[PDB]
Formats: sequence, C-alpha cells, structure tokens
Amino acid sequence: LKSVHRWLSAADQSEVVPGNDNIEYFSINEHGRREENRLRLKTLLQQDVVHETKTSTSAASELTAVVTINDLLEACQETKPSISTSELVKLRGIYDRFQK
Amino acid sequence: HELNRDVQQKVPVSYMDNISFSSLSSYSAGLTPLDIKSIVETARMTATARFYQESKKCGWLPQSILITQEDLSKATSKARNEFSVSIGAPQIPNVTWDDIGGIDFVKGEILDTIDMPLKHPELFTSGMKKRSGILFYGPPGTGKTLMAKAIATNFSLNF
Amino acid sequence: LNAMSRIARMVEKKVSQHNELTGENISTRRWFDKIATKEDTKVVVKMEDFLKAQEQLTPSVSRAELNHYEAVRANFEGA
Ligand SMILES: Nc1ncnc2c1ncn2[C@@H]1O[C@H](COP(=O)(O)OP(=O)(O)O)[C@@H](O)[C@H]1O
Repeated sequence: LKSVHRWLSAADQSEVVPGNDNIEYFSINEHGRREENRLRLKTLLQQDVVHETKTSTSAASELTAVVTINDLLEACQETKPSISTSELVKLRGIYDRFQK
Repeated sequence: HELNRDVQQKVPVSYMDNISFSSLSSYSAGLTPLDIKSIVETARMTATARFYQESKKCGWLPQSILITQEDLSKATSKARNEFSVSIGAPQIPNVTWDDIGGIDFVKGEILDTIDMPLKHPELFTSGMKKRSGILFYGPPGTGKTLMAKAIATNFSLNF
Repeated sequence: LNAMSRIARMVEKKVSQHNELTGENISTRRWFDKIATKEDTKVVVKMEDFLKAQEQLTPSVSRAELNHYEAVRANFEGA
C-alpha cells in the first residue's frame, strides 16, 4: 500500500494532452451566440472520424511501483496483536506435562 | 438506409450531423440491452411529426427529416420511464438540489474513495489494493438519500 | 504408530537405493510392487515402543476426575 501510494505521488498523474484545443478565433465571431468557445469545441470534437480510442494500455507501466527498505520501515513499529503472554501463560503451563 | 428502408414518405431520413454516439452510448443506454430500434424509431417519430406539422407557407420549409440529439435524449428518457413499469428503474425527479460539491467535509472522502477503482479519476488498476464501499450512519432524515443520487448522477453513471 | 514410523523410514531408505538417478530402477511411487516380499513389511513391537509410550502417555483421568467419580459413586443408589 505504501509503495503504490509513493508511486502515485511520484507519477502525480498530471500533464496529459495539454493544450489540445487550437486557437482558431475569428473577428466575425460576434453578433450572435456568445458561447462560441463551446460551439468551437463541439465542432473540433465532431471533425473527428469516430471514437477510436485504440490506445496502448501498457503505457502506464504499473509494474514500476516497487518497494524499498526505507518504505519497508513505514511499519513504524505497529501495535502488537497479542496484548501479553501473561494472559496466555496457563496455555503451556497446563501442558508442561503431556496432553490429556 | 436502414431508416429509409420502408418509410416510403416523400423524402428520405438522416441525421447527417451533431449527434455524439459516445453520449448516447453512455448517458442511459446501459440496461437498454437490445431494442435500440425502439429508441431510433421514437426519434424518427418525433422528427417526422415535427416535420409534417409544418404549414405550407410557415415562413420556411424543411427539405428532409433531420433527427436531433435533444429529441433522442428525450426518447431515451421516455423509453427508460416506460421500461420502469416492466422492471424497476430509478429516475432523477430532483429540483434545485444537486451537485453541491461544497456541501460538506464528507464530500472529499466520498470523492477520494469513489475514485481509485475507476481509471479516469485514478490510473491505478486496484489489482492488489482492496476495493470497498461506503456506509453512512447517523440519525435518519438528514441526508442519507440525496447524497446517493447526487454522487451517482454527477461522478458515477448508474444508480 | 511407532512401528509404522520405523517401517516407513525403513521403506524410504530402502527405495532410496532404487529410485535415485544413480539406480534409475523405478520411480512409480508404487514401490510395494518392487518390494513384493510383503512379509518384509511385518510390524512387530519391541520394548522401545512400549517404553516410549509409557513415557509419552499420561493417564487420561485426573486424580481430581477419579475423586469426583468416586464421589458420584458415593451417591450409592438405594442408600
Ligand atoms: N445535508 C443534506 N444533504 C442532502 N440532503 C439534505 C440535506 N439536508 C436536507 N436535505 C434534504 O432533506 C432530506 C434529508 O434526509 P433524507 O436523505 O431524505 O433521509 P430520510 O430518507 O431518512 O428522510 C433529503 O432528501 C434532502 O431533500
């Protein structure tokens, strides 16, 4: 978990297809709709042939999320699961002798 | 020329523009497993009705039947409603109470837990990572239902 | 069970002379066909067995338990 968190932080999952839309404004873009940016984006989407989206899924390279000893030490000496042997002494105390 | 096949009317039919098949596919075509023919025929219907109702003078004349994405969305809502009787299907009958991203501190946790199993909010495939649900707890009558519809319709797709 | 263990190791080290690659005789894991002398398998007890058992077998009734059931007997029916 800590290693995948570190890998996510390092990758940062940012800077994807920046500045896709081109600058195409024109002077006569007035005397009508004031949402011309939305219409231009609509057309830029529409000029595409079809939603291919045949992208290579292996580009992520998720296998690189490897652990390190420093990451290993993120255990931070977690609390014990068993409170104390004192609570369990009798367990073997009765079985110092052979079992019944 | 599937639309045109037997609609023997004066002029053929087409869309020719402006529709976005990804929107139609994603918006509510889930659980419309087949008989999209219903959808497309209802679209043809709305379009043809809007056409023929035109007067002879009318100030303008349409040359051919054209389907628009707005009527198609209307038709898909209608179809989902009329399917509701066949099989129970929630709707969006909510007014003036939606997408309050700043409603509370709880929203951030909701978003940061709904995201990881999904690609577009979080690239990781959640292979070894444990996927989990969300449980809300507290007095009744103070937010347990509207949150669900809001989240479903704003970030998820189906409810 | 001690006899079984003994004969088990016996059979293992015996087939270790024929299953190994230097012998390359049989590796079917069905060696009783190879050890056709079934009499060779005869388990027989020795004082090793009984001695270790007496060492490794506490009485299965506590002094407390025997005392308790003696007390139960003290409810000697009809008196
Ligand atoms: N903080 C809030 N978040 C969401 N909805 C709220 C909130 N406060 C009031 N409401 C409105 O009142 C209702 C709050 O309780 P609700 O979720 O209906 O629980 P119950 O189903 O027990 O009545 C919501 O349906 C919504 O219409």
